[PDB]
Amino acid sequence: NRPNRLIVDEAINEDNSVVSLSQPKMDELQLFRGDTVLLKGKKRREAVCIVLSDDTCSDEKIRMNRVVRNNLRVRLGDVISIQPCPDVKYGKRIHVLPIDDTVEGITGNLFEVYLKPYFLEAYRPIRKGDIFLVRGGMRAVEFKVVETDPSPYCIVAPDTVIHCEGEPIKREDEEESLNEVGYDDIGGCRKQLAQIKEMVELPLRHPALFKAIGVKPPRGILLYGPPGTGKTLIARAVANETGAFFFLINGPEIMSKLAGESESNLRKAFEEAEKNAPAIIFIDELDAIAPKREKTHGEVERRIVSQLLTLMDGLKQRAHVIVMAATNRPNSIDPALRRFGRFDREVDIGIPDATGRLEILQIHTKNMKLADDVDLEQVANETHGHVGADLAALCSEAALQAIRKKMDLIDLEDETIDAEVMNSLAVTMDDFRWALSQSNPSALRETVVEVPQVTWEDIGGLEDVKRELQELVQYPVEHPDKFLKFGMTPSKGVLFYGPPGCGKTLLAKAIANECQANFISIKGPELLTMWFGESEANVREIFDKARQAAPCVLFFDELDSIAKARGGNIGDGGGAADRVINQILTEMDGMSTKKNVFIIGATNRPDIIDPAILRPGRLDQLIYIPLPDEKSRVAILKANLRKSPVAKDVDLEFLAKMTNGFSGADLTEICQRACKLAIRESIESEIRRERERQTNPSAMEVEEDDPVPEIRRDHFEEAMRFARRSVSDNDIRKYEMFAQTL
Amino acid sequence: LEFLAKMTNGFSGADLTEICQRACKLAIRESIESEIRRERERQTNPSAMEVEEDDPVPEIRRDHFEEAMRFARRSVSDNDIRKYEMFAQTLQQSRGFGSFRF
Repeated sequence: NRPNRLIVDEAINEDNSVVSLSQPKMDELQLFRGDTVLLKGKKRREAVCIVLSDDTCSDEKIRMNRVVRNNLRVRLGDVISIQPCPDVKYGKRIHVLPIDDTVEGITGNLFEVYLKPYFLEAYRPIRKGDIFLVRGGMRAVEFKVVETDPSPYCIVAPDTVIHCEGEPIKREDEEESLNEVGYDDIGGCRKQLAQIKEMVELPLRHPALFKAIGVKPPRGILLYGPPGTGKTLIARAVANETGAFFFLINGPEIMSKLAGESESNLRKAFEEAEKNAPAIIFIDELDAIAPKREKTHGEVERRIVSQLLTLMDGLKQRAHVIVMAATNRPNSIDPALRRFGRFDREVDIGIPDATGRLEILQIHTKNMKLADDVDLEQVANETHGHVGADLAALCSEAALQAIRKKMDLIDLEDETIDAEVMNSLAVTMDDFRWALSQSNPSALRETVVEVPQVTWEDIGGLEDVKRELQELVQYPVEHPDKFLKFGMTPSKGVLFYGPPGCGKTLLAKAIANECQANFISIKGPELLTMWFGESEANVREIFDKARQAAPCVLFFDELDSIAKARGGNIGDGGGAADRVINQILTEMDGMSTKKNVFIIGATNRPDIIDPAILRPGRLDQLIYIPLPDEKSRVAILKANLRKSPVAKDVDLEFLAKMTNGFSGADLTEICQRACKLAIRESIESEIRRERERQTNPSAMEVEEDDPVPEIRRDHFEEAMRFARRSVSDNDIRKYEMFAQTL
Repeated sequence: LEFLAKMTNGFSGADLTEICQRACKLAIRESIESEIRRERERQTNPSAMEVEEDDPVPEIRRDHFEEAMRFARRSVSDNDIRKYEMFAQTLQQSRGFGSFRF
């Protein structure tokens, strides 16, 4: 049909019960008097109402009726097109079971009252499955059979009221049992849900495609990744919408112990579905029944893993009843992915973003009145990194806490809890936010959903550094043909100068967060001075890490520290040192050439770390990402003092000019020392004042928040005099000249 | 290429590869997609030029290559390698014999 969807408005006819059949229904199709436009529904649902229509009188282009829309569960503006439907059955005689809920709670014989209105004025034709309006229960009747041995399509007479099974339906049929909190815009991931639906359909509705492709031994979908979340309970509202098949209900599996019988029934179900068309019934307690090499180091867990491998390698692509995401424990999942079915493909899982939080908030608002002016954008922003079951659970808890607080503050609510009082005392957006802050998501941290050690603005300046990072991001995505016709991409590796704590790791993390990347923030003497021998060992470890986490920007900062100047040319130690140096040269001369392995080293001198790479020998282009020069030490000290207690007169420019030779963290140490000295002075003054007050009730008091509530400029100058400047002026000029001449 | 060969004067093959890589990097950096498209950045026009530039090599002229070469070393120890090859050749000549065909 059409690729752009629309929404269907209300019916043109004012009366909802007047659902006039369209002229096209009787024109394109031979719509007789006893049949109307048969509406297709979800999970193999179909309903047609016998109503006489006059196409020659008035062809009203009205929309669907409200009752018809509710019964058929027709989407708003769905493309009403006739396509091949191979999942429709037929029958001869059926038993029209009455509603069990209407029988209970009715005074006297409810069957006599039900049959009184069933024969005449029942609003139901002569067929099985007709729902009738009942008083009480406040629930819908829509049940899906996971695997029914019999068929669901058969005609039934209305004059014979057949007895039901006697079991009332307590569960809310319209809703879904699983995915209670794990609900996002498309159920977590649109791509993953689409892939699951396609696997469920094509393997069950297009067996010819599988036969021509020849993948018979393929199991199906056994996903991982989203383990432990409400994605563990993501079976319903995705399979409930997809529905379930019939036949081959289950094995007996009733011994309550099932030592080897659990494996026997599992193998039988795996083999039975390979030649049948049963539904993919999600395994209840899938991790519990199948330890999957996670529970015990004995035989049960390994046996579970092996049985999972056999089932994934022993089931055809017809049912694929495999738990996804959290199938087994995340640490040791079942071998259903290790065997056929997920051994070559991953799951397109959507990350927890503000979209999932907003969808959960919308679902909650539809379910209950959160607030009159609930800031769902604020809720989504506060739980942007946490979306899914955690976000919905936290929002529900916050709303419940806010509503409870509002009800308690409104009155005692111990004699007559007014429904208007509770609904009006909605969970205020501020109150809900406060309760959510008091609450927590399932994840240990909501900020752990991104890779960001430092903000892009936290790294002061970095103008040419950010320029180089953006160029690397773009020319590889913008103009990759420009690089290809131009040859190869530029070499990596920066050489910073000055003191340590230059922010190279911080700037790299800032860029990676701005690039939504997990930069491999490498340490110092952790690649060259490798602990497993020569530098080649750590180089290969980093290569494997970058290949498994591409792009993992191997931020091998502090090349001067990376070398660590091992030395020791005596006996076998000299051999080890020479091997380490040669391995470092080899890694710098060919390594994992992907994942943007940029090593922003520290350049204490021209030969302090790898003079050959410092010369244009190893690096064809020693691309040092220049940063804009700022008094970032002054700004950092200002932020720290704001975090502490220094105010009033602060000759920050007058003092920072004395030692301008800083590398961000260089002057921060002096600031920290001055802050510590000021805090010690304040504590001493407080102790002296307390002693004076103890000696005499009115002797002394506290001057301010600190003995020096302003900047302890005297203490700062005293610390500076006790310490020394970072470098001399002649040495600084020589270093600047050396950097410029290169 | 003839001018490049004449300027090479039998420069080192590794040095030649390094010079080629340096010229390639200079061209890639000097690329209009890396320069002009960023320059306008779709402010009033998508790129600083209405039409794209040529291949990055065009036109990294003899100036860019000469600048790279002045930056390039190409400084193989001619005396040492010459002595090594000469010693090997002298040994090989001392190793050879006549035809000795009956």
